[PDB]
Amino acid sequence: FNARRKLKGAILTTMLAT
Amino acid sequence: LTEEQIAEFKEAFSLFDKDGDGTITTKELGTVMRSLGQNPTEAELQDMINEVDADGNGTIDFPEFLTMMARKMKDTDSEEEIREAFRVFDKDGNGYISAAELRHVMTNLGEKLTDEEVDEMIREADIDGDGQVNYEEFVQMMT
Ligand SMILES: [Ca+2]
Ligand SMILES: [Ca+2]
Ligand SMILES: [Ca+2]
Ligand SMILES: [Ca+2]
Ligand SMILES: [Ca+2]
Repeated sequence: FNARRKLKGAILTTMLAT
Repeated sequence: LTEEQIAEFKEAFSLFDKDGDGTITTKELGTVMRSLGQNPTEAELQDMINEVDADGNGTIDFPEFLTMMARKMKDTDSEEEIREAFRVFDKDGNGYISAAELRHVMTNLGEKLTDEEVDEMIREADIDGDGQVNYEEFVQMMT
């Protein structure tokens, strides 16, 4: 687990889906 | 690109990948986007995946996803993509993503994580130290 990259990964997937 | 830039994109690939098998279809696009309250059309789904398809086969592996994230397509009536994403996180629109709401967003995306991990993530993005994540900090962790 890596906290900064879990949050970053989920922020880009949301941006891609929007 | 850099080590860390490639490192964000591996994680963005993993969330769409649903059944495993290291590939992304028009279906996994449509499905994950509909769970985020969006509604894609079959024609515009195919305008996205087959654009970056290559090698035939109909799915997108990580090399393809990776190229897409650099040599993307251009925009139309879009500009503020960080406010749109922030809006998706901050459920009650008070401007502050609580640790609680971040946990709501990750479970809908499929992530089962520890409470220690939920707050570890908030603490990475919390610039002022109030215990939550606001907009001006969300924009900055992006930029
Ligand atoms: Ca898959
Ligand atoms: Ca392909
Ligand atoms: Ca909120
Ligand atoms: Ca606060
Ligand atoms: Ca904060």
